[PDB]
Amino acid sequence: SAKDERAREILRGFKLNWMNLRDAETGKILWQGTEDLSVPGVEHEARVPKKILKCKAVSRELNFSSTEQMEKFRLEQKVYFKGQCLEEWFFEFGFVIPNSTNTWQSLIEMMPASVLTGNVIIETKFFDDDLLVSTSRVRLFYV
Ligand SMILES: O=S(=O)(c1ccc(S(=O)(=O)N(Cc2ccc(Cl)cc2)C2CCCC2)cc1)N(Cc1ccccc1)CC1CCNCC1
Repeated sequence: SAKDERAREILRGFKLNWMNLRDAETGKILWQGTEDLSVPGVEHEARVPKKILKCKAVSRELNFSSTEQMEKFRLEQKVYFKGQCLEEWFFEFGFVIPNSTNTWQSLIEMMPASVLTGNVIIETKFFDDDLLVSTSRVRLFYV
């Protein structure tokens, strides 16, 4: 199918270059990285500071490249605790220019760290509109 082939083309041309999280209130950097966590088929890992769990809101910046044009680039992210979905987040970037590099700022808005750590999976789905480009997993440790 044409839609399957396009999804792979977009996947093929897609790269996450760097990313970070800040406390929304203070603007202070909780975490940053250049590990491409979008990469499917691999269980990624990330160590975040436990104080992030007390933030009312977190500001995330992503920087990505795409060789392919996308009309409605967006993400669905699901927070699993021991295999149980606890929340779902939706973010929309919109139109992506072919061969562009883009910064995307999104705002994200309770068990203790010690219970959560190692038991939280973030499952991220990359879409162009209804077309599923990629599915990726990150296990979180809180330190
Ligand atoms: O601090 S969090 O653990 C968290 C922050 C940021 C992310 S993320 O989506 O921005 N990101 C996952 C991710 C981002 C982009 C991509 Cl492409 C792939 C994966 C990770 C976080 C650590 C490294 C990057 C996921 C989870 N936490 C998620 C959560 C919700 C309910 C119960 C437990 C945990 C964020 C909330 C923020 C508001 N205050 C309460 C916690």
